[PDB]
Amino acid sequence: KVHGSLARVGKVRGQTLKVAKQEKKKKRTGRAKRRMQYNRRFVNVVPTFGKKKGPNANS
Amino acid sequence: DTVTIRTRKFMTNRLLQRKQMVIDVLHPGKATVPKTEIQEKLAKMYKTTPDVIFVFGFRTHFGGGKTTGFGMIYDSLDYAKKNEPKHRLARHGLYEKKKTSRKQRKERKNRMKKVRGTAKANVGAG
Amino acid sequence: MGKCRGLRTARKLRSHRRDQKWHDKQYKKAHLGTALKANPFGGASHAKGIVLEKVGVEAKQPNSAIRKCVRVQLIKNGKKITAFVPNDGCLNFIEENDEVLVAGFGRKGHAVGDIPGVRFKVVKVANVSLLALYKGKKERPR
Amino acid sequence: WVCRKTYVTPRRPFEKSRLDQELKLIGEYGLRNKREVWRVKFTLAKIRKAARELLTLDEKDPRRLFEGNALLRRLVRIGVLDEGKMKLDYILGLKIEDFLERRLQTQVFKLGLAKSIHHARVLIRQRHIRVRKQVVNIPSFIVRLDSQKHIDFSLRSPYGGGRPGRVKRKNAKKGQGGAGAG
Amino acid sequence: MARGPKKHLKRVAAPKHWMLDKLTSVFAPRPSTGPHKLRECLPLIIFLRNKLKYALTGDEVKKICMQRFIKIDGKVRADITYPAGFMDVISIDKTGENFRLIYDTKGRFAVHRITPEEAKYKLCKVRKIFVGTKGIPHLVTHDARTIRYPDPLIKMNDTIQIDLETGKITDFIKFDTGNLCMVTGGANLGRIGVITNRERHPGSFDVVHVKDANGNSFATRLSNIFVIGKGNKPWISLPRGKGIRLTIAEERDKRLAAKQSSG
RNA sequence: GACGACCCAUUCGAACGUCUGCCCUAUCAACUUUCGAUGGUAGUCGCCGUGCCUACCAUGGUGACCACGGGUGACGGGGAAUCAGGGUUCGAUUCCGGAGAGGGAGCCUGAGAAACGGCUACCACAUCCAAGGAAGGCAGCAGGCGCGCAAAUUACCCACUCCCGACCCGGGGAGGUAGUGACGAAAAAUAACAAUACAGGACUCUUUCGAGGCCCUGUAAUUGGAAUGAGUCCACUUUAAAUCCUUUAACGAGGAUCCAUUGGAGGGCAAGUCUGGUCGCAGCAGCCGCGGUAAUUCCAGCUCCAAUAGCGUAUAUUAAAGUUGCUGCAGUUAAAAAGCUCGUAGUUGGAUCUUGGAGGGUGCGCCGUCCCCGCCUUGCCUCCGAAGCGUUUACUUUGAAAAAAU
Repeated sequence: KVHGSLARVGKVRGQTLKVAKQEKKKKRTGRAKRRMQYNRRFVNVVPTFGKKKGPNANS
Repeated sequence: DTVTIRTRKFMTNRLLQRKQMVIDVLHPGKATVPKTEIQEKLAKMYKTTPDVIFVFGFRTHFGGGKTTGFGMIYDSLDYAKKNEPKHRLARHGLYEKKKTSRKQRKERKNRMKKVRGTAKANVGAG
Repeated sequence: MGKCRGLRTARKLRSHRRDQKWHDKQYKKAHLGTALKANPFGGASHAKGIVLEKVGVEAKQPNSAIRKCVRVQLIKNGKKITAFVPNDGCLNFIEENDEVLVAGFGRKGHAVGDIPGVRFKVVKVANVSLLALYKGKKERPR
Repeated sequence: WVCRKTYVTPRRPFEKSRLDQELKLIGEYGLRNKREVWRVKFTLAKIRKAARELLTLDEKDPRRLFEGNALLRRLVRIGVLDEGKMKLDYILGLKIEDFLERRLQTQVFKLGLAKSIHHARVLIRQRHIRVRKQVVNIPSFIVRLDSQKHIDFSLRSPYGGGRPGRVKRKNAKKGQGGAGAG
Repeated sequence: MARGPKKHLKRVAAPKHWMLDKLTSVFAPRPSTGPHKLRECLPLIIFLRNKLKYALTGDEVKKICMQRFIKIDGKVRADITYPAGFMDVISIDKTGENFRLIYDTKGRFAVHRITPEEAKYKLCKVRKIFVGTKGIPHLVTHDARTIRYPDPLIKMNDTIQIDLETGKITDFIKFDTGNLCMVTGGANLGRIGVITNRERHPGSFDVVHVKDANGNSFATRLSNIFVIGKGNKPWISLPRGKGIRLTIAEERDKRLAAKQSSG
């Protein structure tokens, strides 16, 4: 009732081809970042009555 | 830039031979002022002279151009030299005195304790 | 309303309540000091022990996996306890005769998930944090 | 060594409707964080609770009279509150903006001397603003009534006078060493 | 503890009415043994450097005292923590000031300058009246002064004008309905007023209904009542306020009205 | 101008004495005395009250209104945390009261000690020695071992605050002062403003096309002028002397920074109807559930969310929990009315004994509005006060007495 194996321990982590870090930008300091959020969310942000939309969408 | 030394909240205190008051120092826009400059400057408003106007406390305020402290000016240089905290007189070129720093002395005394009376014996041992 | 209503009857009401509190399991546990007396951890929140052996435990249906815990002798009271080793390949990081910091599941003493009869998890070895080890912030020191 | 907390988080944590409301407040109010809002939601709840208690008391009741009038007078000095309000029946029917409106940051906008709740906070936190003999760097301040008029740039920050700027003064000597001579 | 007399006072466990701050240190002065009970006293140090501002340090308070600058009831006192109290005089000479320790309406020893006379005499409340040894009788006042041969009228709770250089009672006042009073303890500590009634309890505890010059009425324990003269005619200085007591609203009304305009 | 004494009171106290309030437990129901348990009486003792002790003499005292016995993540309280209201839980720990200084017991001195930075024995521990001897007690301050989930300098000073002594003057690991210090709490930086440049929407004009236009946000393009301490640093302040803060000449912001994090993105639950990889494997998953080849749960990136100089995790406990239910639970069938009745304690108990205009507080501009009061049989008697003085209470009402911190 245990017997069995571990041979396979860590098989996916070790098979998952590493990815670069890439990079890019810094996102913004405290209140300024809050400000960008508020303009992007609300000012931005006009919205349509498209019956809605999304934040982390592709096509 | 001119300054201005202003002495607020005055008390004539006879029973300790001195006039004691707050020192309000405008320095408009830089900072600061020397303790020596302050005592010199006060010395000439209370008709007393430097060596009778101790000055202490002090913290420039927030942002710059002011500093509030405290001063005393003594009626007899004798009266000051005796009513005086000693550390205060030491601070300017009239008082200084012996240090230690303290545990060397305590050690000496504890060595002395071992020895019956005499103790001077323990003095020559320290 | 199952409960007198006389101005006097404070003692009956007060006491009837004392009598029924028992059935509360959290209450009874506390008054009987169970955590001190039965529990493997002292009535403390974390506990450190030595690794005896590595177990591959057989996750309960409908799930199917080999679980991967160690068996640990707690230094504090020589108690024998099996503890889960979380994340991918982390067994790796603990060896027999190891030392380890164990902690509760967050289940109130009741085993977690599919993982059967295991009530604790490893947190530190290399005195050294499986997390920091798994990431590679820090190593299997030696 | 006594101390107390100054803010309180909301029972609950994800109620789109509340989140949007808070974000609009941060934006209008050049705020920095939710705590920044939470701190005020907290300030207000205690005021309202103070108010509600009082309002349950008898009027003329030395305790209700002496403390009610005081709460009101305190609430008015800061402009937070107005007279008809300026009784307890009105504080009960009040809100957060009313406080939020009195901070520095939004005033330095509100009279040109910033043109942004933005600009305002960096101005304040950078020492170019006195409330009359005193620099005030706390974008978080709370401008009292008859103190509204004394807010202005400071005696030396450049506007406010005083040379130029550790970076402007760099630039003056930036056209000096090369283009003047060798 | 438990083998002997305490010698320290944790500050904070000191009496509020000295109004020492919270930070500063751990310990308050703690009154020496003396003529006034420790709670009910005002160590000179607090007077010299905490109320009068003559001293900064405690080191200074001492330097002052060793001069001999300061007398209590006429007779130089040289102890930092001397327990001065109600009806005490305190005289700083090379400064010309006479002060009588008598209460605020807060219940705080008040800074109360008195004339260069007056300073001569103090009013003591009789505490006990005694046949001492050899058949002589004596009275005992609050301030712990025993005077032999007093005149036979004087009875416990009466008050008594002491000379002061000489000791010597130089008259008295009976405790009777309608006498002026000073309240020396409790909720009403500092209120002055006529009398009205003494409710009497055997076994223990006699209350004194007092009425003030404003028809404001209140009670305290007989223990707390001190007789100071005849209505409208105190036998001493009263501090500004005539021990009146005003509601926190009345108090606010006076504070804003007297200034930011009214000279 | 430089301490004793007798006796009394005083002050600081002390030692005992009053009541009223304490956790869990009945798988603890009778207990306590021939080694006094309860009482008489007298003495001895003590600072003194008292079976403290002792003689003689009684046979008491306590219990279902929980005694007795036992247990204990019990020092007790002021207090703390959790907020409808009710409540619920903690309290060793900056104050108060009590207790101890390796364990036990005894004692000296002195006003005060059954003291351990006194002593003495034993008991347990440890140390020096030339082996006969001899000297010791960090639950003081640092530090060290052991223990563990867990906790700082073998640092400076008596200047502050106070204390003590023969004492202004000395002495204080009391205490202050710095160092360590994300318990935890406060303030809140790591980038603001135009311009082109554009990307855009309510407004207006026009039949439409089309154009103008205010409010501006981004997003680059770099500009362009406009900025501040974080560091660094003459000087100065702080303070016993320093440090840091709060102070500032000279320096210190074009992003590749003077470079913000930690969890989450299938449901609850805020956020990928992703791309590569794997294929019920590794892993994820408090719970429900995912993954068996188009994985929005994995493993990584990308992207996005949330809280933000903090955030995750474990755990005690609390709120949520009207899932302990006074307020405010359920029990025909869901977990739960004893088969039935008698019955002591306890709880609980019918109707009925007195009736039928102005004084004072806070609102609104001399007027009034709205409480509160004696009024349109109400303490008797003793013979206005005083006194007699209460039929008992509970209750409720008005006072005093009511530690500070909190």
